[PDB]
Amino acid sequence: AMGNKLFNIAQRILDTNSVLLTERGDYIVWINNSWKFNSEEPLITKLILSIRHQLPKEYSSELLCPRKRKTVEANIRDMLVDSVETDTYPDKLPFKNGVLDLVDGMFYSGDDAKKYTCTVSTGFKFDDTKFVEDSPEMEELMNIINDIQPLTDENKKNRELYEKTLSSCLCGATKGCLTFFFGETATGKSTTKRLLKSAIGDLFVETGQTILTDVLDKGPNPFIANMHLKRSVFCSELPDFACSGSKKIRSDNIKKLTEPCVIGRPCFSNKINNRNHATIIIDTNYKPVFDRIDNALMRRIAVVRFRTHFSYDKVKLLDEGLDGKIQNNRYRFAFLYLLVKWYKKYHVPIMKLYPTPEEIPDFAFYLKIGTLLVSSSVKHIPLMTDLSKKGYILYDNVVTLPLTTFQQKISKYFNSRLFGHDIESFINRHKKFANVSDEYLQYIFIEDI
Amino acid sequence: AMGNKLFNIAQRILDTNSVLLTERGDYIVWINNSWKFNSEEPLITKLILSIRHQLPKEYSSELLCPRKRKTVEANIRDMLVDSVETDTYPDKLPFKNGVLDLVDGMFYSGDDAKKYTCTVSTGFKFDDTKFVEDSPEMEELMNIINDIQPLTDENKKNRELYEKTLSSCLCGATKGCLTFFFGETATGKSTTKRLLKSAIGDLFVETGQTILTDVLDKGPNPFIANMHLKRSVFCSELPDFACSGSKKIRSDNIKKLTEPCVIGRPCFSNKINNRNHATIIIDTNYKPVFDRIDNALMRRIAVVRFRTHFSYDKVKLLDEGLDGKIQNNRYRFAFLYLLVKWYKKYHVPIMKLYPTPEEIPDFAFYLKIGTLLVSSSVKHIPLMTDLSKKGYILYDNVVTLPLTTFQQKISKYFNSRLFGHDIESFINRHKKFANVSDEYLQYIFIEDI
Amino acid sequence: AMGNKLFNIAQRILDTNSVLLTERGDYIVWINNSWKFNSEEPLITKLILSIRHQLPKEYSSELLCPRKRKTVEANIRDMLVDSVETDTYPDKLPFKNGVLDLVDGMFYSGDDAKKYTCTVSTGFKFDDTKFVEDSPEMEELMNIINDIQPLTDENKKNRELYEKTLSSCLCGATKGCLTFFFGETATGKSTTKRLLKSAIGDLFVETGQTILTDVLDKGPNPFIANMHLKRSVFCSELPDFACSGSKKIRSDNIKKLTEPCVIGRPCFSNKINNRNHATIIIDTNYKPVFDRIDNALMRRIAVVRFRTHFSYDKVKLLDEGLDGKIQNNRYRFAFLYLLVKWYKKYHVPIMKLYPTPEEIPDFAFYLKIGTLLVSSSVKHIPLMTDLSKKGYILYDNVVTLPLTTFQQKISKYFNSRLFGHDIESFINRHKKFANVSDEYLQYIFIEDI
Amino acid sequence: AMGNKLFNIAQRILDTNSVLLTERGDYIVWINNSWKFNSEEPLITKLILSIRHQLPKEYSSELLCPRKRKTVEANIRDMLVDSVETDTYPDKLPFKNGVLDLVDGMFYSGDDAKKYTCTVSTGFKFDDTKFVEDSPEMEELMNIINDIQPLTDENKKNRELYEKTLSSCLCGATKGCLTFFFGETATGKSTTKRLLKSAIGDLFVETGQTILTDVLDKGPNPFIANMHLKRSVFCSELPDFACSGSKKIRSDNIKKLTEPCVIGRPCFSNKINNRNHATIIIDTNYKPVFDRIDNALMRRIAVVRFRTHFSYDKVKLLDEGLDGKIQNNRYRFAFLYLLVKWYKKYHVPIMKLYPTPEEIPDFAFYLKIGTLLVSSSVKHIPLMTDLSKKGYILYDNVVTLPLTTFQQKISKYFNSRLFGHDIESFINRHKKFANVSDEYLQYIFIEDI
Repeated sequence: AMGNKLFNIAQRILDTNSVLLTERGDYIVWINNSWKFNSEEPLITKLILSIRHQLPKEYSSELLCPRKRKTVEANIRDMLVDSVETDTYPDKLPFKNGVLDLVDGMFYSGDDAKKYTCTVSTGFKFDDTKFVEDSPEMEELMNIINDIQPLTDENKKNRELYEKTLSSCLCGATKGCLTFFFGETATGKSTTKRLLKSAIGDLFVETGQTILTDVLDKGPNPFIANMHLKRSVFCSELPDFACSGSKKIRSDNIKKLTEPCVIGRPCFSNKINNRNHATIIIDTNYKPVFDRIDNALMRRIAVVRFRTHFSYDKVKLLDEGLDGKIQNNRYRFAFLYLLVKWYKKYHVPIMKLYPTPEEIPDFAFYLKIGTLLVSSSVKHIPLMTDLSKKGYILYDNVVTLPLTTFQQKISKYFNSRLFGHDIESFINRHKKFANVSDEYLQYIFIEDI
Repeated sequence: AMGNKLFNIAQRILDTNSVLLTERGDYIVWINNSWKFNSEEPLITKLILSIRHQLPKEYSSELLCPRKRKTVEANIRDMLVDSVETDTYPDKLPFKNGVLDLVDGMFYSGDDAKKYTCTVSTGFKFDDTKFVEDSPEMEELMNIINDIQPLTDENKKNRELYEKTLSSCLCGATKGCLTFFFGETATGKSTTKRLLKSAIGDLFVETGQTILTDVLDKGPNPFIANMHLKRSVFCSELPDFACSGSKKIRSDNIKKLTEPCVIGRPCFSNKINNRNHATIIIDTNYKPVFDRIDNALMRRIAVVRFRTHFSYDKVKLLDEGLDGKIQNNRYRFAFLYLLVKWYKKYHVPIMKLYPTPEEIPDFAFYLKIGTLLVSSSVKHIPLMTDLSKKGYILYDNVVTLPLTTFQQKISKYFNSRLFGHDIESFINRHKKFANVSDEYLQYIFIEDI
Repeated sequence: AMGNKLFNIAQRILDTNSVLLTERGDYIVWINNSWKFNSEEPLITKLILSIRHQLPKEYSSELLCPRKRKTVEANIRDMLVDSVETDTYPDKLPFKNGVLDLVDGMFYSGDDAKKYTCTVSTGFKFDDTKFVEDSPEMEELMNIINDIQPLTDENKKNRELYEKTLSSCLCGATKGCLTFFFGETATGKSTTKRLLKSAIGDLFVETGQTILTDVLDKGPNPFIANMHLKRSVFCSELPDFACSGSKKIRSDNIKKLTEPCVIGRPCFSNKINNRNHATIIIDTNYKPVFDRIDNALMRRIAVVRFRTHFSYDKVKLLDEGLDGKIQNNRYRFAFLYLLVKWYKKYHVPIMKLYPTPEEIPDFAFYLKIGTLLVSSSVKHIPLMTDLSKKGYILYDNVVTLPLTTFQQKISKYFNSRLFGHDIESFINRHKKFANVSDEYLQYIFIEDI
Repeated sequence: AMGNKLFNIAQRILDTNSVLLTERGDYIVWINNSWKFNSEEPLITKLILSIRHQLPKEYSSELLCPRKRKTVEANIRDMLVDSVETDTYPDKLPFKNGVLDLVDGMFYSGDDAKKYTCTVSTGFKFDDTKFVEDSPEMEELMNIINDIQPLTDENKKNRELYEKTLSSCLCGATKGCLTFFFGETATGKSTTKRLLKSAIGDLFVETGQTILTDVLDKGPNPFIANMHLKRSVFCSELPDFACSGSKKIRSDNIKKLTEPCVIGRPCFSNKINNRNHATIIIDTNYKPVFDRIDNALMRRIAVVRFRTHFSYDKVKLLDEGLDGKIQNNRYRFAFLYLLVKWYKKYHVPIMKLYPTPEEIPDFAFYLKIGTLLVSSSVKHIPLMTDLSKKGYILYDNVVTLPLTTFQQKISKYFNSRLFGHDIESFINRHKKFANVSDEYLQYIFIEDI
């Protein structure tokens, strides 16, 4: 003994596509020009109460009743079967008033933004009037950024990489190459972090050294749970790697947070499948030291140096009143305009994240090795005719070089006194013993091919 | 004071067999040509709302009411008594549009797929138009795979085993022999993993070294919980086994993940009985080192080597743009067609997984021992007439060989300098002491029978 | 089959804005001139029962029914969509009778206080009659405070900083500089803590050494959960830092509790985003010793010394009966008046928290270093023409000073015998090796520019 | 479609103030002359069913219905807004028949006790007939107590302190000074504990060494949760402090359980704010040894010695049948009368708890130090004219005494052989080094002022 019109109301509600079912089995609603979502309290009832006005008068009176409204909510829940995924596009930026595009830079609102289904938003209302380049705040922030990173040819590559990383912080896609902020304390890294956080609102997230030094997938992991559906990750607090007791940046962790779907359990929920749209920028004051080094990690890591102090490459005075404007979001829209311009300059139309392993001594050593230490293969076997008199003894049909000769030759190209531990670790990892003592390495110099 | 027609509606719904009760006490529904299932929210109400159209007009109006719909759902729950198990067949591949067969290669959809009850699906809609061999993507992917594994007689066995393992990744049956991917970094293992994951969608799963180096059944285990009802398991991140601190591949774990029903507790649920349909491929860069070695493990382990680098057996240049096509699923259906062809070539009509222990030095040593070190028995007792003058002293009615003689003879067939630790461990594990010092081993050479 | 007038009642209730939805997804109500809030039991029903009197007679009779009242509560929950944040203003002090302003010192009540949405309150009813300067309690408490901190020129800076910190305890904004209470046992720190707690009621909170010596974000953290939305944090029980086993004040923790939004998980709830409005005063009896020292921490730390004992700078007799008046809140409103006067004197109109690192020997050493040890840069490279004969050898295009020369010169300005460990730690942290032994530091004296 | 009279019934119920809302958000009821309270099951329905008799006949018939009774309960819950706190008075003792006053010694019952809102009760019905001094049980118990503590001038102070502590066990206020029971095994401490427990019923609580030797605020803490709203805490089982492995009585814990509101988390509930009305008596057999010693702790600790054994100051025979009478509560009301008389003698009208640190050798040493070792100050600087020739060298404008002179002088007043460890710890804690070796202490003898 119930009503029949309520199913028609539910069908009309589903016609507008104002409520969608996520791939995680959660229901989202489109209210106040924003895809609001809440797993704890279902927002379907609020959606119905909101959109009662967009329906004929014969239905709003029916929807005024909470019993009938819950009935319509149940009907909508039954009708939503296809678990349509959301947040597909990486080139759209959601706001509290709509969605701002990164391709053309135009801001959408209302039903134009409704075409996009964003799980989150920037956390503040968009303002085109404040989103203009012709403003004193824009010039002030441009000068501040140029102080942080000079527009000099010596810093040209570093400045360009810094701009590319800050622009990629906008993109809602998987990060292809981790980025590091190298320098000293208060060299511009913290100011950049604060400006980016103020610009992107709730999309920003900050964390410590846990994800870089500890195991991620072990029971609950609130850090990874919060990092999901984010736009940028800032990892500060890195320890003195030379000093004892400081954990290394685990390459397993780096390979873990470089995938579209990163595992990790949230708190009292099943959300292990996490979408990773965040540009992870690591704030540190020392040169990074890792546990495992290989070509994949060297292609996964970019380094942005900071060489300008504010009491290096340039020394200026401290601006104590700068932080107050950042906390008041004075340079929020100016920084957003700068980020949009950088995205248009670099990442439009294709996202690009190229590594800079040459900025790390360990990765530079490994690259200079891999260039001159190509691994032996079947194609290298016919080189024995010339390598027999060059010290290469053929062991197990592999061109093998004696350890003593390998060390005497690697001391010629690398500073053995500076690279002592690195050479020792490379030898201990990549050497093979003939019987007990005739230790050899299966790598051939270019000068011997 | 309720209705009587609702029970008739429930009986009609159960006539179509659109809702089934699993062996785990969970209810599945058949909506949108897919066996959708959800333990959190019962999908029976959605099933009724969907199939109201497949019923006379006198019943759809009744079903429009959520109260009566919940009543029908309760009736269906009461009527479902026989806990019919699902996912029986290993030769069927489920899709978002139906089920693709591996016997004939024909794709079923609609009620044809409804005959099959698949707990999961590949996670994407099937497309026969893209599932064709006559396509440029197929040729490109064939060339890429041939680069990863050449079609050479020297690599013929390795390539054939690699194809067999990738085809067995499709089969929804228990794995009979674990498979290893041996090589260096970025030798083709990661590309194969990405291609297989893109091809099989949600059926793919990836994990670390925990299941291979740690204890599985200890409280909650989300890894095993996710691995259930899967088609393939990829285990990357294996440590340098020669270096200290790196755990060994526990043979107990290997024997644990080689059964149709593998124990392991999920998170806040009772699903310890897990169906294992996954082909576990282990990505590593070193030769594996285990904790326990025996004939069962040697028959449980297959090794697929990778001998082609992309800057070995062949060295080529790097294709940086290859990963973008994989992430865009350009070679998804081409890889699926290749997998289907391999399954037809090898696993049709009978699944076969034969071990290759000869690719591991430890297993090769153990096999060469077991051939020449047959254990003494009652049948070997009458050999004493000839073995008394051959050094075999009869102890406890067992043909016993002195430890010194055993070592002096095992040094003849095995390189003692290379196999020092292996011989020492075998002696310490399989020797017996006569009184305190006349240590003997209960094994006889073939040259002495 | 329900009523239509109930939605009109809900609309009238929402017209008064007596119920708001927080950013945390929680509902607050305005009853008895106070923004009462409870996550466990929804107070909306109580709000409706209270404000039935502020509605026409045709609606109070409807609201007398708990069924209709729950219906109206559901309607209000549906109508509350915009998650309006609360506790914006830092210059307003909430009471059980209203809100007391810090700008003009006038107390608001009723609808005047309703304009302000305070999550918490001082926990006691305001009394303007007791909030007067012309009272014997005010003079007694002024004399007591002057005994605790004399109004002498030698103590002028310390007394002024103490007053500024106690006034900032009122402000509901983020703390910009941590404050320390240094002295001996019962030198006035405990009396100040008790007086401040009695003055500010529930806004006060006290904790131990856990947040200063341990990791905050690790699972549940009831300390941080209680510290949220607070006005002041008192950290007593600091250990003897010279003695072994005593943990150092972690600079990571200090940087953690200096942000408007501090992470940390509560008990069985999702409230990791915590608003930090608390002035953290650390009660200690020793000079602090930290794990990491830098300019940011030196700008984050202020020190208030206590130099007057009550049996230093002054010694008096003990007042045993003082604590009884504090526990009876005799000097509650007098201390509140003093705090308001201090806030008007210092923090009106702008909150200011300036560090005093010169009160810590470690920070004084670091400041005297950083003044005379400016780091080398590109601008310092052209100084080589004069620094070549001054001992500065150019290494890697950096002005480098030998370690022996650096030590022989740092012994001239700092007492090496007193600063032995500090100099050793600074050398071990900031030195670089040329090859193996020619250790250098990249810092230049002012006398050499 | 409900009734209107039910709200009138709820208003009449709230008129009697038979149900109150606690500060913890819990509801209490007044049934059977007792403020019964239960967080698990709301007792409001039972209260309504009980007080239906105190209402006109037109309302009891309405209240007979459980549906209408639950409706009235909901109305009462809505009407209870002001979270009135309970258990204010420290001078009232609750019983199962009412409340017994400590000021005049008169027992209240019915509505007279209803004026008082006690969270707990003594757990047994009061009996004025058994609450008389003229009874053989009173004389027997007086003789037993005099055996436990003689009425001798040598024991006069100890007996008086023991009586004061036992009387303060009645007071429902915060303890101002911790009390210790010192002696040997079965010297009267256990008998006193049993008698007090039998006298005060459920108000008594007993615990081990955890709260005195471990950290309180670490997750759940059922000990502190049970100790809340109690009248006395007995801590037995103290270990041999001289032996290794025995934890010290943490002064941090002592300062923690000496506040009206003591933190500590209960089990699966939010009751961290705990009211501490309990007199904590510590049962031990050794002299206490602490981790931190200062004037605050010396003023926080009282010691009651036991010097009469029952096979010291007196030795008698064992009364084996004494415990049976205690377990049968024969001396319950006699002990209650004795406690009331002691409260009238000492704590009426003002609660007093004065420390006795002279009973502990460590505290006696510290007091004798602090008398003769007044810390140097600015007022002590002008004493340099006479202290320059007395060995006091002026360092950093502080009167400093050499360590060798300090030791040679402290050996004159204290037995250095007995106080070796104490003097060593005091030196290691309170000394300062001039440069590396000229160690000094900033304390001046009285003989030098």
